Amino acid sequence: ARRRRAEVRQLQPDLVYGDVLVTAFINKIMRDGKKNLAARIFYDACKIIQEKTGQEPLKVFKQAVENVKPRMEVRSRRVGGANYQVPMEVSPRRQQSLALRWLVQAANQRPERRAAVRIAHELMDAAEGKGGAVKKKEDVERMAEANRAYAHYRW
Amino acid sequence: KRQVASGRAYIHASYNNTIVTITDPDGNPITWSSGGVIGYKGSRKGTPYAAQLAALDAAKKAMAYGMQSVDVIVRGTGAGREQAIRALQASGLQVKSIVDDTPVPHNGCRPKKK
Amino acid sequence: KAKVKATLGEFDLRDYRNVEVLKRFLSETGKILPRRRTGLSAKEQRILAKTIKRARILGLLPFTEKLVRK
RNA sequence: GUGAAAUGCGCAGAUACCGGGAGGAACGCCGAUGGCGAAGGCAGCCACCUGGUCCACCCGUGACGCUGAGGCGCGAAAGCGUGGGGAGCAAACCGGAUUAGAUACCCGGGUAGUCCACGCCCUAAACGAUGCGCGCUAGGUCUCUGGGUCUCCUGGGGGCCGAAGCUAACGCGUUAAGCGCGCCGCCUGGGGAGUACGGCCGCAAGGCUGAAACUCAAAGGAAUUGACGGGGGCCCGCACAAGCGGUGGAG
RNA sequence: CGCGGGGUGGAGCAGCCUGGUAGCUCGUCGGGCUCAUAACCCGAAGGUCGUCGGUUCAAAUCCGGCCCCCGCAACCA
Ligand SMILES: [Mg+2]
Ligand SMILES: [Mg+2]
Ligand SMILES: [Mg+2]
Ligand SMILES: [Mg+2]
Ligand SMILES: [Mg+2]
Ligand SMILES: [Mg+2]
Ligand SMILES: [Mg+2]
Ligand SMILES: [Mg+2]
Ligand SMILES: [Mg+2]
Ligand SMILES: [Mg+2]
Ligand SMILES: [Mg+2]
Ligand SMILES: [Mg+2]
Ligand SMILES: [Mg+2]
Ligand SMILES: [Mg+2]
Ligand SMILES: [Mg+2]
Ligand SMILES: [Mg+2]
Ligand SMILES: [Mg+2]
Ligand SMILES: [Mg+2]
Ligand SMILES: [Mg+2]
Ligand SMILES: [Mg+2]
Ligand SMILES: [Mg+2]
Ligand SMILES: [Mg+2]
Ligand SMILES: [Mg+2]
Ligand SMILES: [Mg+2]
Ligand SMILES: [Mg+2]
Ligand SMILES: [Mg+2]
Ligand SMILES: [Mg+2]
Ligand SMILES: [Mg+2]
Ligand SMILES: [Mg+2]
Ligand SMILES: [Mg+2]
Ligand SMILES: [Mg+2]
Ligand SMILES: [Mg+2]
Ligand SMILES: [Mg+2]
Ligand SMILES: [Mg+2]
Ligand SMILES: [Mg+2]
Ligand SMILES: [Mg+2]
Ligand SMILES: [Mg+2]
Ligand SMILES: [Mg+2]
Ligand SMILES: [Mg+2]
Ligand SMILES: [Mg+2]
Ligand SMILES: [Mg+2]
Ligand SMILES: [Mg+2]
Ligand SMILES: [Mg+2]
Ligand SMILES: [Mg+2]
Ligand SMILES: [Mg+2]
Ligand SMILES: [Mg+2]
Ligand SMILES: [Mg+2]
Ligand SMILES: [Mg+2]
Ligand SMILES: [Mg+2]
Ligand SMILES: [Mg+2]
Ligand SMILES: [Mg+2]
Ligand SMILES: [Mg+2]
Ligand SMILES: [Mg+2]
Ligand SMILES: [Mg+2]
Ligand SMILES: [Mg+2]
Ligand SMILES: [Mg+2]
Ligand SMILES: [Mg+2]
Ligand SMILES: [Mg+2]
Ligand SMILES: [Mg+2]
Ligand SMILES: [Mg+2]
Ligand SMILES: [Mg+2]
Ligand SMILES: [Mg+2]
Ligand SMILES: [Mg+2]
Ligand SMILES: [Mg+2]
Ligand SMILES: [Mg+2]
Ligand SMILES: [Mg+2]
Ligand SMILES: [Mg+2]
Ligand SMILES: [Mg+2]
Ligand SMILES: [Mg+2]
Ligand SMILES: [Mg+2]
Ligand SMILES: [Mg+2]
Ligand SMILES: [Mg+2]
Ligand SMILES: [Mg+2]
Ligand SMILES: [Mg+2]
Ligand SMILES: [Mg+2]
Ligand SMILES: [Mg+2]
Ligand SMILES: [Mg+2]
Ligand SMILES: [Mg+2]
Ligand SMILES: [Mg+2]
Ligand SMILES: [Mg+2]
Ligand SMILES: [Mg+2]
Ligand SMILES: [Mg+2]
Ligand SMILES: [Mg+2]
Ligand SMILES: [Mg+2]
Ligand SMILES: [Mg+2]
Ligand SMILES: [Mg+2]
Ligand SMILES: [Mg+2]
Ligand SMILES: [Mg+2]
Ligand SMILES: [Mg+2]
Ligand SMILES: [Mg+2]
Ligand SMILES: [Mg+2]
Ligand SMILES: [Mg+2]
Ligand SMILES: [Mg+2]
Ligand SMILES: [Mg+2]
Ligand SMILES: [Mg+2]
Ligand SMILES: [Mg+2]
Ligand SMILES: [Mg+2]
Ligand SMILES: [Mg+2]
Ligand SMILES: [Mg+2]
Ligand SMILES: [Mg+2]
Ligand SMILES: [Mg+2]
Ligand SMILES: [Mg+2]
Ligand SMILES: [Mg+2]
Ligand SMILES: [Mg+2]
Ligand SMILES: [Mg+2]
Ligand SMILES: [Mg+2]
Ligand SMILES: [Mg+2]
Ligand SMILES: [Mg+2]
Ligand SMILES: [Mg+2]
Ligand SMILES: [Mg+2]
Ligand SMILES: [Mg+2]
Ligand SMILES: [Mg+2]
Ligand SMILES: [Mg+2]
Ligand SMILES: [Mg+2]
Ligand SMILES: [Mg+2]
Ligand SMILES: [Mg+2]
Ligand SMILES: [Mg+2]
Ligand SMILES: [Mg+2]
Ligand SMILES: [Mg+2]
Repeated sequence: ARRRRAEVRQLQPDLVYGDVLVTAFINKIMRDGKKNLAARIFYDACKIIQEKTGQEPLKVFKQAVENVKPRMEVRSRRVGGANYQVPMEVSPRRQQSLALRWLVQAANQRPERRAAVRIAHELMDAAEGKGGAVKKKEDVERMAEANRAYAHYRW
Repeated sequence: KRQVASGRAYIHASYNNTIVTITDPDGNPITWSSGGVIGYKGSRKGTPYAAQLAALDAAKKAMAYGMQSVDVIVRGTGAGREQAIRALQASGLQVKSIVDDTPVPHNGCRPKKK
Repeated sequence: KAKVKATLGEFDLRDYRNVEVLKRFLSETGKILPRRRTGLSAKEQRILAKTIKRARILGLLPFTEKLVRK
C-alpha cells in the first residue's frame, strides 16, 4: 500500500436479509471458495437462533457482533530503536473485520459437532455478552490499557 | 501539616521519574506521590501518563487533608511537567498560579561526564 | 515590537541607581535583555550591562526573577 | 539509574518540600558573525599597580632604521618537589550491565589530580598547518573603535564576496598564497627514526641536538569517475505491515 | 530444663492485628512484543493458611492440648 491506499472492496448485499454484514460474515465461514456451503451453515444457524429464543436472528447478529467490536488495540510502533506496543484507536473497518473473524474463529473453537450449531451458540453468547469471542475482545482492550503509559506515542 | 485548605504543590520532573509534593503555604509537606508510587518501574516512571496519575493521586490525598487551593511550583524538564500541571487543575484542585523555579547555576559546579 | 531604547526618554546609563530606568531593561526574569531587543548599540550595551551588575550587587536589581504562570 | 536493567540508596525513615549552617570551585543573562595579547592565552563586581595599542594637534629629535645565529625571558594541558586546600568532576581502582570475551563505549562507587603558594617541567593539530619589516596592484558588502557639522568624510582592527594576478588543483586575492627588496629559520624519496651513539639539560617522567646499516618502487598532495556506508533527502516492489493458505513434523 | 514466636501454592512471604480480605514476588503454561535475550504486558492452573478438639452466624485470626522447626537463657554428677 506504499502507493495509493487500496479501495475497500465492495460487496453484494445478502440474498436474504439484504445485509452486507451477513454477506461478509459468510466469507469468513467459507472454506476453499465453497461459498454455497458457507451460506447454508449460516442460515441453518439463523433459524436455530429463533428455535431457541423468540427473537429473530437479525438483531441477534448485530447485538452480538457489536459486543465483539474492540474499542482499542495495541499496535507495536518500532520507533526510538525499540518496539513499543502503543494503545490506540481501532479503525471502524477493523472493528468489523476483526469481530467477524474472532466470531468464527471462536465458533470453530467450540466443541459441538455440527458447524451451524456453533455459529448459533457463539452468536447467542456474543449478543448475551458472554461468548469466547467476547473474551478475545475483553483481552485486546485490557492489553491496550495495561500499556496506557506509552500511549503518548499515539500517531 | 494536618489540616489546611490553602497550600502548594511541587512538581519534580526527572527523566526517569516524576514526583509531586503538596505542602502547606509554609513549606512543610502534607503528602506526595510519584511514578513509582503509582506502580511503574524504570523508564515508565518517566512516562507522561505516569506523571498524570502522580498529580492525580497526590491531589486525592491532599483533598482529604482538606486541601482545595494550591499554587503550583515546577522544577525539571521531564516529559510530564505540563502533564502533571494539566492533571492538577483538572483534578478539581484550585490552581491559584503555576510557577517555574527550576534551578540553574550561573556557572559553578562541573557537570557529570555529560 | 518596541525597542527599549526609544521606550524611554533621555537618561544616563552609567547611573547604577535609577532602578526605574534600569528595571525596564532587565527582562521578565532579571536576565540582562538581549541587545537585539534593547535597541542599544555596542558601546552603550556594554556600559549598561556593567552598571546593571553593579546595581544587583547593591541589591537594587535582581539576579533572577522566577518565571510566573506558564 | 538505563536501550532495558542491574549494582547502589531507603522504614536505622531515603527521594520530594522548608528552615538554619558549613565549604570549595566556577562565573548565567549581557555574549557576538565581538574585544585584548607576541604567543600560550584572557569573562561576575570593586579598588590599587602595570604593559601594549589606536586617533587628533603639525609641536620636538633628525635615519637614531630592518632582520636577527648564539644568549635571555615567556610558554595550554598533563606531570614532578615542599606545604596547604578539597564542593563538583575524575585517569588508576572496585562493582553492575553489554558481549563470544569487554582489561571499553553505559551505569553505581572512587583516588591522584583539577584549586592556592613557592619552585621545576618546556612539550602540542603551541595551526592561519601561512617568519618579520617595507613599498606597490579593482571594488561590493558586514562589523568593532577613534577624529571631523556628519544621506558623509578619514584613520586603526575584525569577517565574507570577489579585479588583475598566482596556484598542481583545492583555493589565495590590500588581513595575498599577487608584484617586489632585506634578513632569519627550514626542506632534498618511503620505512628504519625522532630510533641509536655522543653530547647538553631534568628530581623523575623526559626534553634539545640527531645518524647509519638494511630495505622498498613507492610514500605523497589536489582533483575525476564510480562503488560503498551500522550517511541524509525524495520515490518505489507481496519488502514489512494487514490477510488467507502452506513447507519445515508424518508416510 | 524453662521461656520466646513460627508452620499458608512449586519455592520465599503478607494477611493473624481486632474475626467477614488467602495477596505478592519469582516459578510453571498459554498469548502479546522480540535478531536474539531478558525487560514489559495479558491470562491461567495451584494452598483442610501444621494436627486434633473449642468458643463463633462466620477464623489461618481468639482458646487448649500436641507434632515439627527456628531462636533465648540455664545446667551438665
Ligand atoms: Mg505516498
Ligand atoms: Mg532492536
Ligand atoms: Mg474493511
Ligand atoms: Mg520500564
Ligand atoms: Mg528512561
Ligand atoms: Mg560519572
Ligand atoms: Mg537572552
Ligand atoms: Mg531485568
Ligand atoms: Mg548510589
Ligand atoms: Mg517501621
Ligand atoms: Mg538553605
Ligand atoms: Mg538546606
Ligand atoms: Mg544551624
Ligand atoms: Mg569543607
Ligand atoms: Mg558559600
Ligand atoms: Mg577559599
Ligand atoms: Mg577562577
Ligand atoms: Mg555566549
Ligand atoms: Mg544571536
Ligand atoms: Mg574570539
Ligand atoms: Mg592572557
Ligand atoms: Mg589571567
Ligand atoms: Mg601596587
Ligand atoms: Mg591600561
Ligand atoms: Mg599606555
Ligand atoms: Mg610640517
Ligand atoms: Mg614636523
Ligand atoms: Mg601644534
Ligand atoms: Mg635641525
Ligand atoms: Mg629640524
Ligand atoms: Mg630598515
Ligand atoms: Mg644589529
Ligand atoms: Mg640555526
Ligand atoms: Mg634567539
Ligand atoms: Mg626562570
Ligand atoms: Mg589556563
Ligand atoms: Mg598544571
Ligand atoms: Mg598536573
Ligand atoms: Mg620524595
Ligand atoms: Mg599537594
Ligand atoms: Mg581554604
Ligand atoms: Mg590534602
Ligand atoms: Mg577535591
Ligand atoms: Mg562521581
Ligand atoms: Mg578498592
Ligand atoms: Mg556486588
Ligand atoms: Mg569496570
Ligand atoms: Mg560481540
Ligand atoms: Mg575471558
Ligand atoms: Mg579495571
Ligand atoms: Mg579523590
Ligand atoms: Mg605518578
Ligand atoms: Mg582559580
Ligand atoms: Mg588562596
Ligand atoms: Mg594559600
Ligand atoms: Mg631545579
Ligand atoms: Mg608549562
Ligand atoms: Mg619542539
Ligand atoms: Mg586552530
Ligand atoms: Mg604571514
Ligand atoms: Mg607579515
Ligand atoms: Mg571605493
Ligand atoms: Mg548587507
Ligand atoms: Mg566612526
Ligand atoms: Mg568640517
Ligand atoms: Mg588582532
Ligand atoms: Mg575575533
Ligand atoms: Mg573590509
Ligand atoms: Mg581569476
Ligand atoms: Mg581556477
Ligand atoms: Mg576568496
Ligand atoms: Mg586597493
Ligand atoms: Mg592600500
Ligand atoms: Mg578590501
Ligand atoms: Mg610565489
Ligand atoms: Mg633510504
Ligand atoms: Mg627519512
Ligand atoms: Mg630514509
Ligand atoms: Mg627533533
Ligand atoms: Mg625525542
Ligand atoms: Mg619528542
Ligand atoms: Mg658518536
Ligand atoms: Mg642522547
Ligand atoms: Mg642542549
Ligand atoms: Mg637548564
Ligand atoms: Mg630548561
Ligand atoms: Mg648538572
Ligand atoms: Mg627537586
Ligand atoms: Mg617523583
Ligand atoms: Mg638520559
Ligand atoms: Mg648523514
Ligand atoms: Mg634520513
Ligand atoms: Mg606495483
Ligand atoms: Mg583525497
Ligand atoms: Mg578542477
Ligand atoms: Mg565500494
Ligand atoms: Mg536528518
Ligand atoms: Mg516515501
Ligand atoms: Mg505478512
Ligand atoms: Mg507442514
Ligand atoms: Mg509437502
Ligand atoms: Mg518436504
Ligand atoms: Mg529447515
Ligand atoms: Mg530445670
Ligand atoms: Mg534437659
Ligand atoms: Mg525437656
Ligand atoms: Mg521473652
Ligand atoms: Mg468467607
Ligand atoms: Mg498484581
Ligand atoms: Mg514447576
Ligand atoms: Mg533470562
Ligand atoms: Mg514483571
Ligand atoms: Mg478447606
Ligand atoms: Mg479450611
Ligand atoms: Mg480438620
Ligand atoms: Mg545464634
Ligand atoms: Mg527468651
Ligand atoms: Mg537448669
Ligand atoms: Mg545440656
